[PDB]
Amino acid sequence: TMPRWVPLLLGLLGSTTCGMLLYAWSVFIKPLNAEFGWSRAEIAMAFAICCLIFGLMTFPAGRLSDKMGPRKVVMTGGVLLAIGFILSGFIQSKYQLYITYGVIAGFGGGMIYLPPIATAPKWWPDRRALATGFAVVGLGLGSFLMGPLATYIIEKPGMGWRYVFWYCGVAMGIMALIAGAFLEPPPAGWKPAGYTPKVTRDWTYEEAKGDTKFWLLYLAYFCGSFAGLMVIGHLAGFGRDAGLTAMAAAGAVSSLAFSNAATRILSGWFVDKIGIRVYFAALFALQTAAMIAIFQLGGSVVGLSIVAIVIGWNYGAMFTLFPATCLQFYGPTAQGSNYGLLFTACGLAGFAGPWVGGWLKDTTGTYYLPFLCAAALCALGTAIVFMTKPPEKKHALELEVLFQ
Ligand SMILES: O=C(O)CCc1ccccc1
Repeated sequence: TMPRWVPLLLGLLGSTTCGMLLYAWSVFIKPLNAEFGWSRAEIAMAFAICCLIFGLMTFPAGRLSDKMGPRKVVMTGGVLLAIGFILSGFIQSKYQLYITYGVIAGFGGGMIYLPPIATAPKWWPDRRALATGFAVVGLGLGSFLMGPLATYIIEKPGMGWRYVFWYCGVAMGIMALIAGAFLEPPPAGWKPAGYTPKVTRDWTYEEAKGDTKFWLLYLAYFCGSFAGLMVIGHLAGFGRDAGLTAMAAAGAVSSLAFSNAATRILSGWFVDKIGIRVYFAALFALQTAAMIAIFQLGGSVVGLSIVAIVIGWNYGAMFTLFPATCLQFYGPTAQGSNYGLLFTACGLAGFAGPWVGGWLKDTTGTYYLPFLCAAALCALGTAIVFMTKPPEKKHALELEVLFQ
């Protein structure tokens, strides 16, 4: 039937839509402060709510993808996201923005984000991590797509920021319905392959949800996610506090987008080739080192760029390597439910991390506390990821007894 790279194209489209959604809020920071008396933090609340609901709704999305297939889930998410974003176009208050952009659009976003992550590796048992990376690279591409687009619409005279919400919400709804229309696992029996009585079987959602290793992974995910979201918003400020012009600090930090995107594909390919655990742990460790190293490298465009690139490499790699690791531990059959639950860690980190980093800075007036805490969290994650080896594969005695 369909060539098994179509799934990858689909995940690229859906994750790109999700990246556009999660990038928009910064676009609207200045227009909304011009129209209303709304603070940056008041709008950042809209973004944080979006992350909370998005990360939470992956879990119902994965359960529903597993139960009734990924197509229905992704297309419903396209509907919800289109509704919430477009209604943000028609807002007049803060709570309307929180509801439209934060809750509705984020709901649709999680339902778009997850099912492809669970479906693509099923078409690619020889390259599971690369398939997953194609399901997530769109979150690194969404900024590059929306930035110029949202600027173009806001600055045009007959238009405005509400026009960004309206037109971009139609565009994203279309891309997500197109993505979710063509998404389905391979057929129940024959597996697309040129190549390939004890009988094992994949884990069930209830079996994995009860494993201690699932929750060690959950803890590690929360730790790495939280560290990144706690400091990334501070990189450029660290630069300016070190003496750089705002322009120069901003240029340096912008390399984070390129590495954040590239790592998602490249790391998947690497671990497909050499295995997950050791490279994964090294990324967390290097992330620990970077949180420390900024106090020595962060005062020059070259150094700050190195830190931004590294931080982006390790941060972005988490969103391929955690689903790949979960796939290795429990298998693809219940990957929708298993990884949907696991991503709720990111939902919570997205809600709290940026706020907590800001509070630590403003409490102390310096960057030592947030970056030191991020380093500790990345050190814990290093420990967990390095020490956690796959659980035992499951015997399937119900299938096993079928042999005379
Ligand atoms: O980069 C990603 O793959 C998603 C990042 C994220 C974090 C928290 C909530 C939603 C999405």
